[PDB]
Amino acid sequence: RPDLAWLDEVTMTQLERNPYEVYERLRAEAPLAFVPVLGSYVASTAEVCREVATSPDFEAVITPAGGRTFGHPAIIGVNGDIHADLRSMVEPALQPAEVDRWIDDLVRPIARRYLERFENDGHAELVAQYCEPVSVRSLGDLLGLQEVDSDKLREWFAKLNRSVTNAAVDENGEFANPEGFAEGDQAKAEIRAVVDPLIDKWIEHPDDSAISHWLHDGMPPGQTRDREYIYPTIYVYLLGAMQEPGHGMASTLVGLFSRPEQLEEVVDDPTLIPRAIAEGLRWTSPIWSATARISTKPVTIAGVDLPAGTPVMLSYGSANHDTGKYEAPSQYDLHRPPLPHLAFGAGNHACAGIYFANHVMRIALEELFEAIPNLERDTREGVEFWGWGFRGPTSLHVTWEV
Ligand code: HEM
Ligand SMILES: COc1ccccc1O
Repeated sequence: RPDLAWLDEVTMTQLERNPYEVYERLRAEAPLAFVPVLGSYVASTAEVCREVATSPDFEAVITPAGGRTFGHPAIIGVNGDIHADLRSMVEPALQPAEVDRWIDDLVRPIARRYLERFENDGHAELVAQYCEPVSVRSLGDLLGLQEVDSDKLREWFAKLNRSVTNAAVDENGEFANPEGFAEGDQAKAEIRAVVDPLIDKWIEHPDDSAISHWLHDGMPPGQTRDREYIYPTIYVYLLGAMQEPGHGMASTLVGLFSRPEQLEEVVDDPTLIPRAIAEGLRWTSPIWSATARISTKPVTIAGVDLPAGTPVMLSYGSANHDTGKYEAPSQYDLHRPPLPHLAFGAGNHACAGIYFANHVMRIALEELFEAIPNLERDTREGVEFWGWGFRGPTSLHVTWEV
C-alpha cells in the first residue's frame, strides 16, 4: 500500500517499547493495515476490532508466534466442535455464581499473605512483590498447582509471553528471531515435568482442582480428556490468565498515581475500585494485541478487500484509545463515563474469565489500600511499560510513611 510505505520502517522494538504512536497513525490512516514486521494485517480501531471479532465471516486463528509456542488445540486458536468442547471444559469454575461462592476466601488470604511480607517496610516494588504473586497464587491454587511456587509461575508466564509475542518477521515473512522460541520450549518442558505427575494423579483420584475437572467433566464413565488435548489450553492459562490480572492491577495503580486526587478518592471510597480497574484496563490494556481472527470468505473490511484465509491481528489496546470513542484516551481518568471497552475482546472468543479476573483485581486493590492507605508512588523511579502483545509496567516502586 503506497501511502503506508512508512510502515516498512516500523520495528518490533519500537512496538514493544511504545506502540501507541504508530497505532495513532494507523487509526487515522488505515484502521485495517498490513504491518510488515508483524507479517499480518492489524485492526487498530474499536469499530474494526469489534467487527472482525464478531463477524460471521471470520473465525479464530492463533498468531504465528502464538501457534509456534502453544501448538494445537489452543482454546484461542480453534473453532467449531473443538472450541465448543474447550469452552465447556473451562467455563464451570468461571461461572459468576460459582466464583461468588469462593473468590473472597481464595484471594483475600493470599493478598494478606503477600502484604504481610512488606507492609511495614515503607517501600516496595509492587509488580514483583504484590501484583504478580497475588495473580498467580490465586489462579494457581484454583487450577490445582498449589505446590508450584509463585516465583516459578511468574517465570513461566514471562517466558511464554516473550515466546508468544516473538512475532517479528524478515523480508521473506520468516521469523526474524527463531532463537526466541527456545525459552518458550524450555518453559513448556518444565511445565510438563511438574504437571504430568499431577495429571497422572487426577486421572485416578479426581479432586476439586480446575485441571482435574478439565480431565473429567463431561466425559463418559472412566474416561478423561487426553492430556495432549488439554495442554495447549493449560499453556494459554499459564501465560495470560496468570499474567493479566497482575498487569491490570498494576496499570490501574500507575493510572491512579498519575491522578493523585483520584487515588485519594478511591482509597477513601473503595467501592470505586471496580470503576478504577475498568478505566485501567482501557488505559493500558493487558492483552494489547495477542489474538487474531482469519477470514473464511472474501470480505471487505475498512475498505480493504481481503481474500479468504487472511489473518487479522486484533490490537485491542489501540482500539481502547480510539478517539472516536474517548476524549484524551492517553490520560487515565477515573471519571470517564463507563463506556464499552475491548480489553476483554469480543465475540465467541471473548475472554472466558472476566468475572473472576475483575474480582481478583478488586480484592487485591481493596487489601492493598486497607493495609497501606498512605501509599505513594516513588517518583525518584520511572515506570516503564513494555509489550506489544501483552503490555504492562515492568516495575512499580512505591513508598509510604512508616
Ligand atoms: C485483567 C485480566 C484479563 C484480561 C484483560 C483478559 C483479556 C482477554 C482477551 C483480550 C482475550 C482474547 C479475546 C478475543 O480474542 O476477543 C482473552 C481470552 C481468554 N481469556 Fe481472558 N483476560 C484476563 C484474565 C483471564 C483469566 C484470569 C482467565 C482464566 C481464569 C482468562 C481466560 C481466558 C480464556 C479461556 C480465553 C480464550 C477465550 C476463547 O478463545 O474462547 N482470562 N482474555
Ligand atoms: C487467557 O490467556 C490468553 C489469552 C489470549 C492470548 C494468550 C493467552 O495466554
